[PDB]
Amino acid sequence: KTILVKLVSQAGTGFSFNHKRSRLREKLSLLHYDPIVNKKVLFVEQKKIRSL
Amino acid sequence: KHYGIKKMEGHYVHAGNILGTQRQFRWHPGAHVGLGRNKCLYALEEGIVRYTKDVYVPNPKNTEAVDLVTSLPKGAVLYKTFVHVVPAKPEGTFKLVDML
Amino acid sequence: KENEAVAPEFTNRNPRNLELLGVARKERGWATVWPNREFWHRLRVVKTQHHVEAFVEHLNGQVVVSASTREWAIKKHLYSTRNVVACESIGRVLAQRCLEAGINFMVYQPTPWEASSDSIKRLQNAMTESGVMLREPRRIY
Amino acid sequence: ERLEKYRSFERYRRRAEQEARAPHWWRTYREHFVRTQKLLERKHFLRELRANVEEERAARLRTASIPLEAVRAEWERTCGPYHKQRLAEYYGLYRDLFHGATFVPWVPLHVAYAVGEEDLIPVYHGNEVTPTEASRAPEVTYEADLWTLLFINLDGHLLEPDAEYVHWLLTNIPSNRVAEGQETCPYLPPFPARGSGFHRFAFLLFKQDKPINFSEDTRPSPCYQLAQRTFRTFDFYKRHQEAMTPAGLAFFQCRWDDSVTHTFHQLLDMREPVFEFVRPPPYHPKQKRFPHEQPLRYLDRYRDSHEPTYGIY
RNA sequence: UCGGAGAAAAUCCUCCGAAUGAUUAUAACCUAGACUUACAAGUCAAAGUAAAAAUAUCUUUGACCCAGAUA
RNA sequence: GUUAAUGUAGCUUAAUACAAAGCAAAGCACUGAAAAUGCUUAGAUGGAAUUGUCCCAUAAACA
Ligand SMILES: [Mg+2]
Ligand SMILES: [Mg+2]
Repeated sequence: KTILVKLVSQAGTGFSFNHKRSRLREKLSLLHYDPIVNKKVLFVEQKKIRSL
Repeated sequence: KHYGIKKMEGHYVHAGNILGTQRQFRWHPGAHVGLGRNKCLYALEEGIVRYTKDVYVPNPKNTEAVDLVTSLPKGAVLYKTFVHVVPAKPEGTFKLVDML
Repeated sequence: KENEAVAPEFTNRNPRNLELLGVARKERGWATVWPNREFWHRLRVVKTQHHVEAFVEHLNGQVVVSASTREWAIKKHLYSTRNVVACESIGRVLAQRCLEAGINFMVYQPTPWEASSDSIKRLQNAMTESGVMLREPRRIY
Repeated sequence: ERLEKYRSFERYRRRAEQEARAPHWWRTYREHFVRTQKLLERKHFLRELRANVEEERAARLRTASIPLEAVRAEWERTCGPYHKQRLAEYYGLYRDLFHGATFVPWVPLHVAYAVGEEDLIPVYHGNEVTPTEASRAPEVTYEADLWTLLFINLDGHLLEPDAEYVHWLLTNIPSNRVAEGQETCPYLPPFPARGSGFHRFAFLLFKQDKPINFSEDTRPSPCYQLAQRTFRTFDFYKRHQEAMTPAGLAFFQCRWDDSVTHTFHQLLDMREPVFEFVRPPPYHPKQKRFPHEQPLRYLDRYRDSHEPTYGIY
């Protein structure tokens, strides 16, 4: 099974995007483009949306 | 669906027009013709479409083609069908703007 | 004023006017074949059993600048036809001919194993120090 | 199975490249887009060089070098004319000047533009020289023992495409001395217009059997009329093709420069023209009353002015 | 209902599969010109700009209304 | 003596030009072997015409 989760930007902005990960693995963290800051920054998982 | 040749040889083609659709590589990109991720073929310039046969040489890195190519007999080499568009206009000209 | 009569449209016929300006087309296809043909001028280095050669050819296929050990003057001053120094020398001979010819920008397409070859690296060193650029500038649309 | 199989990529590549050049019945990409004393002497030197241990040592120590100047002189004498011809045809000089006729260069002509007093810029085939560097006449030297030396602006004409301008023409040159030539045309600096690309300037040398009166060709001195600098090489050499055969070549490319403004103003005495490179307008299909499934931008592609209008109000 | 193979563009004709999963160095915005199509939905993409030092490959679901979640 | 001759380097009916060319073959390194790959090796027009026959060196059989 897999779960849809919400990755939140740690730049101080509220920008977020949804990604997929299997429920077995650990919480995700990633680098992604933040439009409001116009730079690549870290996105850290904060909440779970749904199970798919 | 309706996979086939959208533009036949000898037709005026504008930039962006799609020339062919294919599940597998029945035709290959040639001169001024690009590849779509779905493997469709579109024209990169305004001109006339042409179909021509030509020799095929693969990238060195890919294994499967190199293995086959070397294994071919000495006598001859394999061929393929290629698509090309022949540009029909000059990209620009010089004109008199001011006399100073 | 008779001298001030000028036609509305100028017509330069230099076969290299647009190419130098950077506003000339380079073929952009050949995505299933090697090598890419998106070059104004390309350098081909050929190694034979007994001789080593190098050519500069335009897209149409005409050779413009050529240096080869087959040339008499080169060999008489050359100890060996197939040497690392010979590769450096033939490159240096080619470099001077290019500069006078005016071909300041060029592209090279070394295959992986050939690229690893020490001699080719030496040849590239000869070209770059002479100031011939091995990558062309991007077209202006 | 009888035929052997290529053991390496390079063997296939070279064979394929040769295969492409050969003509084929099927359609192909190319169709649409297109003495003994010397030898005995030569062998002796090679054996001597091979015998020399020092040359072998230097080669394997990768310290050897070659004299460039000596090779250049040797190349000019041996097979330089063949290479020299290629450049002229590639740049279109033969087709534009002689209507396709070809003459092999033979005399290693030499020219250089004096810069200040210490240095002088050479003029090889295809070199780049600024108009400022060419303000004054150059030094010309060649091994001879009459001659005519000629200058052209192949693509610099401002009214007629075919015609070209002279800078200066010397006639009845005896042997090597050049001060004895008749100055039919006084010297002028290059004047390529702004934004008009690269112009090619050619140096021509013709062997003269017997001296010929060029009275018709002579231009007044000083002459600042462009109507008088215009000419054609093709017909000009036709009237003299009995006693004139070309034997030299040298050309260079020059762009616009600040001095060009001075030339157009001070002595040409006319306002300088400016040219710009214009691309053709973008193509758009015919406009429709109902553009089904097209974005709002569709209306913008066909409008001319960006500012609102109010009609009768 | 959707996709793949034969008949070969018909069938209640002969068969297999799908309502995902794995790895991802994380795949932006903007915009000529086209395919496909009754409508609705679905594909591909030059140039320009921006992050970096360009595309993630394997290869298949569900309108509107109406209720959610947080910032 | 007549044939038959064999006559650019293992091969080529490469070449006679602006080079005596291309290919085969060889050494070392690279570890299964081979191949590939990198760095290295050695060379010939008997000699002509005329080419797409002598010619003598040579030459078995004819003799
Ligand atoms: Mg629709
Ligand atoms: Mg783009």
